[PDB]
Amino acid sequence: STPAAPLDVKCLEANKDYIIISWKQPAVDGGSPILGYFIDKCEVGTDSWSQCNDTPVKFARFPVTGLIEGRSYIFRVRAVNKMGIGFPSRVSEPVAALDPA
Repeated sequence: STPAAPLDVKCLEANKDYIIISWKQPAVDGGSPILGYFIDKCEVGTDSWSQCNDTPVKFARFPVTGLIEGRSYIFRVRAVNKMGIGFPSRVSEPVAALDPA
């Protein structure tokens, strides 16, 4: 079948121009090897989800761009294989687009 949801979506680094996020791979691939992942972002006061990357990324890190300085976002990740796209991960903690210090 399709894969399981990825786990533990965390923020590695936050900046006003980009936010780097990571995740762990789902506990079940459903019989087919995983082909990649799709990352989605959402502004905290809104319910608008948008896909961040055009093609699936193979590994556990991704830099998100297209942000507005000062706004906060939450993120989710979806795994995919030849059978299809699985359920998304649990949403991450909110992260603000601001330079450190």
